[PDB]
Amino acid sequence: KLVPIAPSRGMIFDRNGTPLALNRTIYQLELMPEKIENLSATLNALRPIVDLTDDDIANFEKERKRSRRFTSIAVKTPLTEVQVARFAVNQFRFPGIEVKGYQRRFYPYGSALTHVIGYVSKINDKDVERLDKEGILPNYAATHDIGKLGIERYYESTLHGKTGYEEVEQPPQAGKDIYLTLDLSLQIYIEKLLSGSRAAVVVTDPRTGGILALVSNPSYDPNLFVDGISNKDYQGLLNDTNRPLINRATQGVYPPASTVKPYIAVSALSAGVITKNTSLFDPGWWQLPGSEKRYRDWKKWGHGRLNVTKALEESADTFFYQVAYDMGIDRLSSWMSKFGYGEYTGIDLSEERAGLMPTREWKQKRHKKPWYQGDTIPVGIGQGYWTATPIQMAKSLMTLINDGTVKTPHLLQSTRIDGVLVPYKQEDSTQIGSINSGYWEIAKDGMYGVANRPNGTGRKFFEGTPYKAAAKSGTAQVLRDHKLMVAFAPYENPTVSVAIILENGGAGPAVGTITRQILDHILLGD
Repeated sequence: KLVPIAPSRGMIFDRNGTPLALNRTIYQLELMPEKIENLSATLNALRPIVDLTDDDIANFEKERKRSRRFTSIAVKTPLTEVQVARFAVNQFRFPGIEVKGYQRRFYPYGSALTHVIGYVSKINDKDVERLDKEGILPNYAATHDIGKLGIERYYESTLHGKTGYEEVEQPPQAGKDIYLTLDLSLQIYIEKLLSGSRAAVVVTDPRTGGILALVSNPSYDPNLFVDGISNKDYQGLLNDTNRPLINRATQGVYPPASTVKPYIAVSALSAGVITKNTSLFDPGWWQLPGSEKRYRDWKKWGHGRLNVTKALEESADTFFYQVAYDMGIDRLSSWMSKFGYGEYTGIDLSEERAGLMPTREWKQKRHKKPWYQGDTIPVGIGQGYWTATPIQMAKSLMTLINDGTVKTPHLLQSTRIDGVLVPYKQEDSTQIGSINSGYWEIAKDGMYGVANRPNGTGRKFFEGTPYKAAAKSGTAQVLRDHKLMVAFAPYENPTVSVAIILENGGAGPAVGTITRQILDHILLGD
């Protein structure tokens, strides 16, 4: 005959070389109930040999009715080699009962990497038709599991390798091995700090775009989906009010609020709607000209005299209401698109929403209405129809740090192709405005102020800092208000950028506190 050989799945490692997705061999005891008589007696006989439980027989008896009749049914899963050996010596005693060996994926950190690594799951009747259409079902002839989430799904083609055939040999080519940019230790640390909180955190290296940590809380056990997830437990996750199936980092859609002020600053400067010198007096409110409609600042009696730099430090709203009015939605929108708002970040994950960067054209298409001046003003403080993902908020900061030199956030560090490591190569080569505009530095300076200067909104969190951190807080609403912060350190030569958001305030610890702990942990070597 000419039956097929399963190719072993490529491994996934972090920066260090720590295995994150392994191929383990799983043994189980099987039998075709047709070839067995006194089944109940035979099951009783196996109790002492492989430690067969009443739960093992229950799952068996029930799974035999659901399963097509006259077929080998798992008697006990899994078996330890101890239990396998204990049976092997009694093979003679039990004919029509044998030990089958299967290659299964194993995630040895589970909850820690659920959303980033994802999982492989049992190929069901829908997945077989999917693979037929594409015309590579032949290559999955022997493969029981497929990637359905995160890296496992995104990098399936790479991880799967070439199927083998044997006339009874053409050996199979193993899947190529994946080295990620992710730091396993940092990921666990962040998750520790985030315990109790429904939150998202992206840590990136602004020089590469490589993601050092990507955390959505709460998580789930990726293992369940490997062992063909139980419909009962699946609906248990779908009904959890903390929706842990959502990748908040990439699918969490939030008003970016405070955090957009630096990117609007650069945009207003670059359009000449303001300059370093441009000044304005804030009584604590701003009037839409001609109307009586007053938009308030967070400070009731205002920040007084404001330029960009003071307005960033103190997160003044009045300043940016004015900027938004003068810019107008058309080119305020166009500028924020250049920073990636409304757009897919290009991250190597399939689970991603694009949020909304509002537009005239969008409001006519969507709501069949024109754009009112009152719609432009809240966009000024990132609270309009404006929604963004943490990964988008992470990508725009990296673009600011790199002076409009856009870097694609990504988890792939390198692939082992024929024993050699070929590294990730960024396709994107986009440049925003001019590299030496100086406007970038004005914005970054303002963020230096938020952290370090005595009028900064988050000076309290960055006291006693050997390094100089630049940061920018935000507060969004919908139940409580979401708490945002983006930050980057060493200020002189940034080596780490952070995006963090705690849904509805989080679980107590301040986002600024957690950003400090994370920045210390990385730069001080804990």
